Amino acid sequence: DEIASLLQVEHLLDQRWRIDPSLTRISALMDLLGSPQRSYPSIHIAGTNGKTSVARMVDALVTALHRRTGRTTSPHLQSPVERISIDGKPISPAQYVATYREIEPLVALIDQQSQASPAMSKFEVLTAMAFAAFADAPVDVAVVEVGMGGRWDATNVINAPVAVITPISIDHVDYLGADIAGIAGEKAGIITRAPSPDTVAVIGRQVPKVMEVLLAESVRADASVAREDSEFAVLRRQIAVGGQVLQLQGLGGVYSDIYLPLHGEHQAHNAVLALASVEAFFGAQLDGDAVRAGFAAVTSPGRLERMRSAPTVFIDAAHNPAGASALAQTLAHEFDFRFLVGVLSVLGDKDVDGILAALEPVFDSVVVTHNGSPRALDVEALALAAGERFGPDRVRTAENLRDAIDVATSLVDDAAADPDVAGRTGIVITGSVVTAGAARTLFGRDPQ
Ligand SMILES: Nc1ncnc2c1ncn2[C@@H]1O[C@H](COP(=O)(O)OP(=O)(O)O)[C@@H](O)[C@H]1O
Ligand SMILES: [Co+2]
Ligand SMILES: [Co+2]
Ligand SMILES: [Co+2]
Ligand SMILES: [Co+2]
Ligand SMILES: [Mg+2]
Repeated sequence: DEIASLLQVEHLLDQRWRIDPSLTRISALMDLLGSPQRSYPSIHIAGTNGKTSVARMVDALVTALHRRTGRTTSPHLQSPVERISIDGKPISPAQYVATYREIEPLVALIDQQSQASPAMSKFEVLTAMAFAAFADAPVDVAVVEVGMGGRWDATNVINAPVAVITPISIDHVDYLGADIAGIAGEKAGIITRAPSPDTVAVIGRQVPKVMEVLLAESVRADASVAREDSEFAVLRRQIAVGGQVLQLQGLGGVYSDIYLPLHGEHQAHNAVLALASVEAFFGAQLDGDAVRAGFAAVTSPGRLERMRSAPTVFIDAAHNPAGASALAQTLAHEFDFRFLVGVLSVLGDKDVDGILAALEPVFDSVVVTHNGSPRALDVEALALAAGERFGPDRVRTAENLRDAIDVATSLVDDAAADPDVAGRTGIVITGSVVTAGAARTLFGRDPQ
């Protein structure tokens, strides 16, 4: 019945689905709520890739330093409870429902005042729920991931003392040409002038035109800036059983023998970015044992996460060229597979061709399918896209994800039976958050 109540809430929220760049609705709602989102400090995270992983690393580090955290991330993989976490764990379905019920009369009032002056969007309501729940807990620090962009995102009502910008590239596609400067500018909108110490902008690796824009906006916000490879850096990294071992230069010095239980060079970069952000937040050197303990406790469900071995099955949320490239490089560099089959479903607003082109060098073949989202590309369209990069001989189709996994499985069994192929095989389920999340539920894992 807890689960059932949660389903009732989601059914309503899903009926909501216009933009409000002035942040009028969510600002009004926060006023009615008593401005809960101003009653704790936040670390605020924007960018194209690594936002969620960095958010979870920040949470882990702040928790290892023994402050009580709240964390809001998006999208969710399996259950919307994942979007609001306290003390490093999703809240329960009962708490999620109680949070919605407690703000609902004020949400209804904004919905009505708005339509008498558009309803509030589902993201606006989720964001208000996270902020209310953080004040209900209460937390010492909130870690807040942008839903989309930054400047006009519903989370952008917090004036965060630390703003973090992870690597920026293309993800959502409106045009063939890219306004990388306009893209950078929107995300920079979370770097705000402090009322207090000046805001700190902590910036991961960027292309030059992006960096220029971010530095300009940091100047407009009076923000201090820390940049990867100038103020902090990954110094050394070794692959290790279960992940990797790092030596990081943070803002307060060198931290050594950091074991991070996640695969991928990109996760090393997300780690040092998270470290510099937590250092900035506390004014850092941080206790090195607490930094080692926080990193060791990091999870990032659905980011190159292994569901089993013999055969190995990975799930990965990659849904843009930069992420599919990080995934392909990790599979090639940190493992020794003799045969890999991809199981793929991708949403229609992504750079599908860029995703396939990054994965073609590592997937011996691919099974394309539909992950159940209304926004997913249909199987026939994805099959043709795949065919253009893989050749039709390396492409198969399946009506749904469970079928697609069964197809991949028989391909990997055949490879295993093929003396000059794999007589060290794996299946990689990717292409979307929804694809990764649905697969995670098929493999029976609880939301994290
Ligand atoms: N720094 C990074 N660079 C490139 N790809 C990344 C990075 N961090 C994560 N990824 C890839 O992007 C996917 C989504 O990662 P996540 O940490 O959820 O980012 P976001 O919250 O920005 O969407 C991951 O599965 C992984 O493939
Ligand atoms: Co995310
Ligand atoms: Co669009
Ligand atoms: Co010690
Ligand atoms: Co053979
Ligand atoms: Mg994305």
